[PDB]
Amino acid sequence: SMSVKKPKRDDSKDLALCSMILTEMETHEDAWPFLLPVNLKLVPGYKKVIKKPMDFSTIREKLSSGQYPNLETFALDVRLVFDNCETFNEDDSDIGRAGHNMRKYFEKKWTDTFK
Repeated sequence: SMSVKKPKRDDSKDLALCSMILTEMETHEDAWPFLLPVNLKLVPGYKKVIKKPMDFSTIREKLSSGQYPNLETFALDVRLVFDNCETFNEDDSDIGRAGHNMRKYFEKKWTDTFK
C-alpha cells in the first residue's frame, strides 16, 4: 500500500530472457503453424471466430518495440497463440498436435527461467 512495498524482484533481465525463449519457440520444428499471422482472406471462418489473432512474428515485433509492459503480458500473448490454435483446430490434426507440443515446450521454459 502507500509507502509499504514488498522487496524489489529483479526484472532487469526479463526482456532478454523473453527474447531467448521466443527464439527457442521460433526455431522449434513444430513452430510452422505459428510463425506468421493466419491469412484472414484465405482461411474461412478465422476472422469471425478468433477474436484476437496472435502469432510469433507479431509477438517478436511487440517485444522489439516496447509494447510489453512486463513479462506477464508477454506470456499472455504466447498462450493466446495456443488457445487460438485449440479453438480452431482438432486435437488430432497436425496443427492441433503442434499447438499442444509448443505450449508444453513454452511452459517448461517459462517455469525453468522465471519460477
